Amino acid sequence: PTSLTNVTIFSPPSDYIVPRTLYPRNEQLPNGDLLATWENYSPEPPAVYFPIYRSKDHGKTWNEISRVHDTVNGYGLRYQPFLYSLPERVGSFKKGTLLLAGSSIPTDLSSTDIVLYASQDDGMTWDFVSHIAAGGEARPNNGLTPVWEPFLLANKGKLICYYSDQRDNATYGQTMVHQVTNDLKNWGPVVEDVTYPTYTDRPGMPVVTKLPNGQYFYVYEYGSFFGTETYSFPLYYRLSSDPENIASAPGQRLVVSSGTQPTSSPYAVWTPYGGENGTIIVSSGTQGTLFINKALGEGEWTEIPCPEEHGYTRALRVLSEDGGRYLVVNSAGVLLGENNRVSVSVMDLKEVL
Ligand SMILES: OC[C@@H]1O[C@@H](OC[C@@H]2O[C@@H](O)[C@H](O)[C@H]2O)[C@H](O)[C@H]1O
Repeated sequence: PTSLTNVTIFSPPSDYIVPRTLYPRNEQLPNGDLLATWENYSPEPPAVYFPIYRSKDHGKTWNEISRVHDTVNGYGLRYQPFLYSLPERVGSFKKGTLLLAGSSIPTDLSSTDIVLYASQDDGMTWDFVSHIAAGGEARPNNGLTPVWEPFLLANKGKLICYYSDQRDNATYGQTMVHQVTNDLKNWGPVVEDVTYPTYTDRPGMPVVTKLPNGQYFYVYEYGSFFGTETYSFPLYYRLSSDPENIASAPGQRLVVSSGTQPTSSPYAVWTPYGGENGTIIVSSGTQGTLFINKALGEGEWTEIPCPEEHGYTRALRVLSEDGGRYLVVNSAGVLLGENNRVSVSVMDLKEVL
């Protein structure tokens, strides 16, 4: 791999509906290949789908290889995809099964349904596996009951899906929860992970990375007034050595040594590079810079430059090559953006950390 800046993965046609693209996610397969997807706002009919683009040259070039269509509901695979190569067998699904979770939503935004698709051929073909969780109207307004934003993580022969939940609307504006499965087909009950006692609080957008000492770093945006007249979405994290037990961990506000106060739509990864504990690397949806921590989340975070533009839920990935040396930074644009595109940069962590 090499450093790359602002490589275009996909530039949408003008006749796509603003924002055209949004919500980048990616995966690196064990052979090193990179896959990228996003919310793809094509005119309907036919129903929207999640495109799957591949790079076999470490991000220099990209080609579409498949599309994940809404074969289960016919509504459209519309919001909040997530790619995940199983690192171990789960039930009848071998290590290396490639999963996509994402939300099936009709054009009228009347419902949400986080569904799970699987590919056994590295993303060439897909089959529906199960519904994870379904809810109400796909708008982020209090009183509504949607589900949103799946994040997948396997541990001990199980798959965990973390997501944002508005269904407990009598008590919370939004929470974050998870469900667990040992077979990809049958899901256990909803477990509340992050709840707050002020109704107008809206924690959201969970992303997890495992640290080398066995702790899990669970990052989220914490929407709140914090007792003022102004709402904000500062980044918070929780630390737990049990990835199914988040509720018992107190939230910790991410503090940056420069004074930047990062907000919205976090992403977190970990590399062995940078020191004896490696480095946690965090993005927000508002800042173009990155935030790093060489002490497992202790102390304050260091803001560093980044050549990739800022974007909503900008996605990070530490590539495996050279023991975690290169970082993918992948944007699909901004909310309601008039000129969104899907792009990627690669940074050399040997130099930038
Ligand atoms: O991904 C498309 C995007 O989702 C909807 O917002 C959901 C909202 O986003 C986070 O801030 C919260 O966790 C969740 O409630 C938008 O309407 C749509 O553009």
